[PDB]
Amino acid sequence: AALVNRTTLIDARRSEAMTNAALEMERSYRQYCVLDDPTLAKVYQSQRKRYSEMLDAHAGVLPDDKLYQALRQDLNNLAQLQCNNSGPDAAAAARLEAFASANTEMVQATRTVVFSRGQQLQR
Repeated sequence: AALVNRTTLIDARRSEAMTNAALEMERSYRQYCVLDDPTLAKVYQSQRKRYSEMLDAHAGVLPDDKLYQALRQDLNNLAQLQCNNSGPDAAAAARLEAFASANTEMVQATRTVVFSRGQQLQR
């Protein structure tokens, strides 16, 4: 119980931190385009790196790698900040949408696994 609760808390918290970093990525990406603020380029990259490091630390929580591979593919294609008419350009907006969806799928798969730990045991 003490062991399952520690791994549950840590893995649940990591999934939440990944959502937070994904939110901050999109926020920085959009604000870079809206405000044309060159100082946000390094802020965005710091959040993308933060997300990537979490994703690597999260490897092994899931029983297969498909959801990781989708997110790694999206991260690999999210390096540049590309804007059109004071927002992300069309292709960038689509990349952000696919990345947010891949993150959601990974988070929900994580929470499914984590919260099923110990589920068969006497209550």
